[PDB]
Amino acid sequence: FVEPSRQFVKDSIRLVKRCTKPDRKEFQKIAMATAIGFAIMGFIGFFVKLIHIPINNIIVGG
Amino acid sequence: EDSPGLKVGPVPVLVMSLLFIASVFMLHIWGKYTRS
Amino acid sequence: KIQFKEKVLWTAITLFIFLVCCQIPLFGIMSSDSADPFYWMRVILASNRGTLMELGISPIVTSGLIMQLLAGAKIIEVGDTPKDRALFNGAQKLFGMIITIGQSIVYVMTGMYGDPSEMGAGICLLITIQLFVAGLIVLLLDELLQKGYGLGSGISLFIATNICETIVWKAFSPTTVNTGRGMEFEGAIIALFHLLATRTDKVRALREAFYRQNLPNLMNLIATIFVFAVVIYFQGFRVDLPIKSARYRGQYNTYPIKLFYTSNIPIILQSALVSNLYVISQMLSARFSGNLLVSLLGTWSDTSSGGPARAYPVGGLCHYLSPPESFGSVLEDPVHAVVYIVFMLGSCAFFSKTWIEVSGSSAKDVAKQLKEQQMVMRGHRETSMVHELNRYIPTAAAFGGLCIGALSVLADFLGAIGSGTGILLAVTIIYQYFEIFVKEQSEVGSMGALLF
Repeated sequence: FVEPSRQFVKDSIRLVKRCTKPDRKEFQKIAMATAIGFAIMGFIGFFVKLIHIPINNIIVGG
Repeated sequence: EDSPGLKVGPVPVLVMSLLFIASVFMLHIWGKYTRS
Repeated sequence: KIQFKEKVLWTAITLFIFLVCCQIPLFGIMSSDSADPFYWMRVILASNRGTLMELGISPIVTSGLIMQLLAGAKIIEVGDTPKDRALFNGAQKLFGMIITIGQSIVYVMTGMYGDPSEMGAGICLLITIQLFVAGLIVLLLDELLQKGYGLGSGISLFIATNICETIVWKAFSPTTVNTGRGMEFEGAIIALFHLLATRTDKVRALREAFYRQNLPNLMNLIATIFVFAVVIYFQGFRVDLPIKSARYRGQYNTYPIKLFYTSNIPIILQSALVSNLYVISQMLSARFSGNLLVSLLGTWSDTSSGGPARAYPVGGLCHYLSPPESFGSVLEDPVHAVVYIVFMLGSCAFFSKTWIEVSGSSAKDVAKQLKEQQMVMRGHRETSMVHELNRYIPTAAAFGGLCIGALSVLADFLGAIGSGTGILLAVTIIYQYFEIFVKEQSEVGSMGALLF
C-alpha cells in the first residue's frame, strides 16, 4: 500500500486543478434529476401497503 | 448450455412465474387469508 | 431479435418481474426462519422476505473472481490450473443456479443456527423451492442479457426502491407509533405530514447537534443532504478531448469520459463480497475438517462476551470487518474503529481498477472504438508516440474509486447516514445509473421512457 500511496499523492493535487466543479447552475440540475427519480418510488409505496394493510383489520381503511 | 432453446418470451411463456404466484395465498394471512 | 426498440420493452418486463416477486411474499408468510444475515439480506434485496434474491450483487463477483485474484497475484500463485469449463460460459448458469437454492440449504446443512433433522422433512419442499424459483428466473434473464445487450436498469431500480420506497413504507404502515418519526413516547398521532403541522406551531426540535441520539430515522434524513452533496460533486469531474469528429475542422460530437465515477462501481461490488467473510470463518473454526490448531487459532474470538454464548464470529472477525457504528468519531474504543478504516482502504483501491478495466476501459479497448465512429484522432501524435489516453487511465482510475471507498467507510462513524456504510454506497448507485440511462435513450431530453 506504500507503493500506490506515492502515485495517489501526485494525482490528488492534479484532479482538482484540472477539473472545474458542477459549474453552479449544474449543481441544481444534477440534484433535480435525482429528486424526480426519488419521487417515482414514493408513489409505488402507497399502492403496495397503504391500501393493503387495513384489509386485515381497519386502522384507516383501504 | 441447455437442451431447451426458448430463453426469451413474448406472451404465455413464463409458466414457472404463473405457478409461483398461486401457491402463496394458502400459506398465511395478509388479507386474513387461511394459514397452511 | 436485436433492435434498441425491442430492448427498452424488455427492460419494462424486467421491472415488472421484480414488482411481482415482491408482491407474492406480502400475501403469505412461511416463517420457518428467514435465515440470511439480517443486514446482508437487506443489502441484496430489502423488501419481500422469504424469496429475496441470492445471486445478484455478490455471487456475480465470485464467478468472475478467478480473473482478479490470479492477475493481482502477479505470478498466479500456487493455484491449481485455472483453465476448465470447456471454453466459454454455460458454467456461468451453473454457478448462480446452485447458489440460490444452495444458500437456503447450507444454512442448516452446516453451522450458522438451524438444527437440521435433514434439509427439511416438510420445511424445505415448501420454503426452499419457493426461494429457488425467484432467484432462478432472474439468473436466466441475466445470462441472456450478457450476450448482446448493455442497457436497462432493472437491477438499479430495486436499489432505488431500497433507498426511497422504504421511507414512505414506514410512514404509511403504523398504528403502534413506529421507530420512524414523532419522537413521541407513545400513541400521540404519527404521520410525516401530521408531525410537520404540529411542529410549526412551537419548535421542530431539529436544528441539529446529536439530538437525543438515534431516535427517529428522520434526524438522519436531514443529515443525508450533506453526504448527497459530496457524491454529486465527484460526478462533475471529466477530462474531455473527443474533438474533431465527423470531419476534422472544428465541430464534433461529444463523448463523456466517465473518469473517476466508473472506478467507484467495482468498490460497491467489492463491499458486498467482503461482508460475507464471517460465515466462512465460523465454518473453518468449528465445523470444517479435523480440529487443527491453526484453522481454529486464526479465527476464534468466540470464547467470550456480549451474551450470545454461541458467539458467531462477532467477537473479533466482525470487528476487523466493520465498525461499532457509534455516533461520534473514533468512539470509546480506538482499536475497533482504526482497524476498519485501514482494512477497507487497501481492498477498495485494488478493486477499483479491475472489472471496469477488463470491460472496456483502457487505450486498447478505446482503440477499437475510435476506428468505427472516428474521433478523427484529435490532433494526437504519429503512432501516439508517448500515449495520452493510455497513461492517464490507470493513474486516474485507481485514485477515482479511492475517494468514494474512503468516504463510505469514514461516514459510518459519522452520525449522518442512517445505517452506516451500506447507505452511502447505495445512494451512489442511483446517480450513476440515472446518468447512464439518459445516454442510451439519447433522444435529447431526460424525460420519459417508462414504456417509451
